[PDB]
Amino acid sequence: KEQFRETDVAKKISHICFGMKSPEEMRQQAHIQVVSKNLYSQDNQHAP
Amino acid sequence: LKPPPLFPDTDYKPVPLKTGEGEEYMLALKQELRETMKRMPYFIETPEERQDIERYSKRYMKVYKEEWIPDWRRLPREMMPR
Amino acid sequence: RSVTGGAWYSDQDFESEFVEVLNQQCFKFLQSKAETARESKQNPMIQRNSSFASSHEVWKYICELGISKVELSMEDIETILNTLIYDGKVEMTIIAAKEGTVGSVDGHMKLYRAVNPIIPPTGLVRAPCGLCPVFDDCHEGGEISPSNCIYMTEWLEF
Amino acid sequence: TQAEIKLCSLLLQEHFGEIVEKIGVHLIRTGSQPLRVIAHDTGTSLDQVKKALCVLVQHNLVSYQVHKRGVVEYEAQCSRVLRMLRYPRYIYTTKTLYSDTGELIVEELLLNGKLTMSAVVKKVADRLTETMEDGKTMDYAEVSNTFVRLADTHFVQRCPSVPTTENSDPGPPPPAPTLVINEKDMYLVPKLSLIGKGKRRRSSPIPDDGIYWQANLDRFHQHFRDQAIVSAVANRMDQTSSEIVRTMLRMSEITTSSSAPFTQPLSSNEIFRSLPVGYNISKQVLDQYLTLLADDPLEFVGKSGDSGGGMYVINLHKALASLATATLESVVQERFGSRCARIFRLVLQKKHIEQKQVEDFAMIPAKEAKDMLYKMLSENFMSLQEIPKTPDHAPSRTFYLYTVNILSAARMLLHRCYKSIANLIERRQFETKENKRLLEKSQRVEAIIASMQATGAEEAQLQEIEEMITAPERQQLETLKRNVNKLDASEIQVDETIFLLESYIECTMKRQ
Amino acid sequence: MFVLVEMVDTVRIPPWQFERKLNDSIAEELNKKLANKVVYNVGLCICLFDITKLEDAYVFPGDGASHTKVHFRCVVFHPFLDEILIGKIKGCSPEGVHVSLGFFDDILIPPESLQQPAKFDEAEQVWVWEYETEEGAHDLYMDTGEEIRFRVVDESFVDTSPTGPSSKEAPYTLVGSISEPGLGLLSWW
Ligand code: SF4
Repeated sequence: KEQFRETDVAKKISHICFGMKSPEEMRQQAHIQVVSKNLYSQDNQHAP
Repeated sequence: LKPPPLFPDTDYKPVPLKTGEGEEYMLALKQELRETMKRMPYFIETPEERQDIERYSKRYMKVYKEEWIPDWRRLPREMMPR
Repeated sequence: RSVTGGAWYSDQDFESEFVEVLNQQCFKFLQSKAETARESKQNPMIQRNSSFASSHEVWKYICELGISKVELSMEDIETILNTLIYDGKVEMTIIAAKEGTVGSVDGHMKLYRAVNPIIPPTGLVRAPCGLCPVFDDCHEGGEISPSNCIYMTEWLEF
Repeated sequence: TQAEIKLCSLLLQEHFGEIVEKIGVHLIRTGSQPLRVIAHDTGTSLDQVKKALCVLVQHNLVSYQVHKRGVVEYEAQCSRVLRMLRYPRYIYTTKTLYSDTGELIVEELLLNGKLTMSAVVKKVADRLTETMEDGKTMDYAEVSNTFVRLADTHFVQRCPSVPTTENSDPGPPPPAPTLVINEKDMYLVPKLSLIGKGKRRRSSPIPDDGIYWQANLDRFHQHFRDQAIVSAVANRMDQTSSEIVRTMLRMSEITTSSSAPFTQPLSSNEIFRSLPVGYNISKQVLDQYLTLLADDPLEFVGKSGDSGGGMYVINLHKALASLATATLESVVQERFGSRCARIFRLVLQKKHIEQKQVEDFAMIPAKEAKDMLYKMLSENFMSLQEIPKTPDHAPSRTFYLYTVNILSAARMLLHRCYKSIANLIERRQFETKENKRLLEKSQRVEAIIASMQATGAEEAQLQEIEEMITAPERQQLETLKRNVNKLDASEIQVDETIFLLESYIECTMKRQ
Repeated sequence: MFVLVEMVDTVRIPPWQFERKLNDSIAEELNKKLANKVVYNVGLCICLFDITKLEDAYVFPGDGASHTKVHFRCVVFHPFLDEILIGKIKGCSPEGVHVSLGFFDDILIPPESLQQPAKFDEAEQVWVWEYETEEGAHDLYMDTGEEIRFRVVDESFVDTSPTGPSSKEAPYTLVGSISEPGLGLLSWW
């Protein structure tokens, strides 16, 4: 036996709130930080 | 390539704290106060709610307290606790 | 200002180690003289007079022990003494060049004789947050948080 | 003021709980508002809102005002939300200046918000029953003596009185009673002769009705300022000078205004006659100290006259400025070393200066002064003036003159401290909530051990209960305890800085 | 033990079901949707109890299936603390004896709940028993056993919602007590 979860999430848009983002929250959203200038690895694999 | 540790090394470190009978007395007084303001009607905790079942024991350990009422002359005539 | 840089410039560094050790030596010796003054508490006018560690006599102390064999006469010593008069080691007591030995030379007694402060380290610097570099960067909600702040942790761990 | 808002929040949580915290934070975030909109925005039951608001107004955390169209507006004072931190300080100073009876008087007055003479003296006498035993009894005479001494010494102040109904606005009463404060009876204690022996917890009409009293925080702060000044002078010059400063502050207090930069005129003759006789000092000796103090390069006191030969006036604002300076240089020196404190105080004296002069004037080596000058520029501890060489103010056509700003400094150091107290409370609470499981597990067994002890139960429980896992965890409990202790001590200390910061930002503020 | 709880929900009915009267269709759908599963807050749903109220049946654009909302009540398994109960054994364990209620099985009788004299077995997982005068450490509880009498003393819900981006224990738990006289195997009483 297993605990029940709702199976549907169907919903409709009602409003759009505009605004800006705080830097701590902006970092929280971001997955990672980019830190290297260059684009691809020096080797002939063209890997990022 | 690698962003640093979240916790960089710092040479300057926090100055050592004080101690003494006076400081210990103030710490004891602080402990006393944080233990004190829990024990009077001004500490308005949430009223008891959502009883589970009609247990017989409730006749005994029911918490009884007076309906606190300040000097009502000193407040507007709009918030009577009844 | 180039090769000159003040003759302390030697090694093209202002000879940082020698200038700082010379400043420390000057400070400690004039503390010793002002300490004779304070120990004696000489009838306080003369207590403060002996606390005027004569900086002509400091200058003659610093030529010897092989310290200031480099250019010493007023200008260079007086200006290193002045580099010590910059900061809280000292407070205004020159009374111009006329009162005292050329004003005890830039006032190299002034209140070096008594740098004695008036307050211990702020409770803030005692706490971790105070010194904690990521002080404002300790966004509790985010990665750095007091509930994990390695500094707080350490500070409290010891 | 988000840091402050958080401090309010966590103080309300610590001292009052959840609903009180909610209402408090909402009010300080919204300002004066009538009851209905507050209840609407909060969405909680109006009974809880009412109860909260009356408990806050009982402790004077909030106020109510009659407003246009007859509505009643309710406002909260944010500053008062930062005073419970100093309750230990108030209790300590009253214990230092008065016996434990005065300590209990101040404790009751603070924790009750307001009290009347009969109520406070009776409650103090009743609570003191835990302090005296072996047949010792407590009578309200000594309690009343200590309270009247407190009130006379300005440490206890009377609350505003309600207006007389039969004398003003006869007929239907207004929505709010509109209390009125009276100053001539500020320290006029009510008269009573009732005495009651305290009941020693055996478990077996007000003549001063409406005459409420409350602690004088201003008097406490003034006393703290005097203590700080006396301490400052003690470290500065000598204990004898410090005692002189303790003295002329004493006659200053009884007549000087709290906000005036300069005290009332004080002569040396009155200082000498009021000077304690326990110190071997003559009038000429006193005059010498006062003359040489007035000659102090820090201009701590000024002559300001010649009446009676010896005539002097202390400069409170200038002393506070020196205090503010010293504390700021304190932070700098531990954060950056003596050299940083050297470079700044150079700049403090040399109002305008650039890198080359700084280096020349301190032999801060090349490739060392510039980088450090960039660092504490980044800390906002230094302001760049940047005069032009051309009206375009181009970077190639400007000079980088450095300039100090003490007031802005004192402010965002104070903000640093505010964030300081907060994240401590965060950790203290984090530690408390993480350890609460072991705490309750140890408290229940401790209560079991402590229980049925006087009943005469057998001794086969002390060792048999200790075999539990908490016994090899008591050292960890003590580890938590000292950690909280060590946190609390720093909080206490931080409050000691806060006093200096708040005092100077207040004095420099003209309030116009 | 059995509790009846009020419930509201919205349901979709595909068009081929229009032939049947609407209440019975919505009833059987609601039953299959609810029946034989547990709620994190009120316990194990058994079956609908009754359908109280019905709204108007809409037909949203982009679909042909009538939508509607129901007010209804349902019967849920949710014993209260200190409740007496009788149930079969299902297996012994070092941490206690597992008890089965036929349709539910997450009941444990820990050794703290078991009688003090018997604290461990002769290395055989079958829990043994010990008393003072009779029952000379020879009686033992069979993994199936009878419907032993016991009183619940603890209960807990544990959530098992998915964690992290997409691509075993029961979520509802109880503890029983058997120490008091009269509890356990009826053969003893
Ligand atoms: S990181 Fe931790 S110790 Fe540092 S300021 Fe933030 S809360 Fe305080």
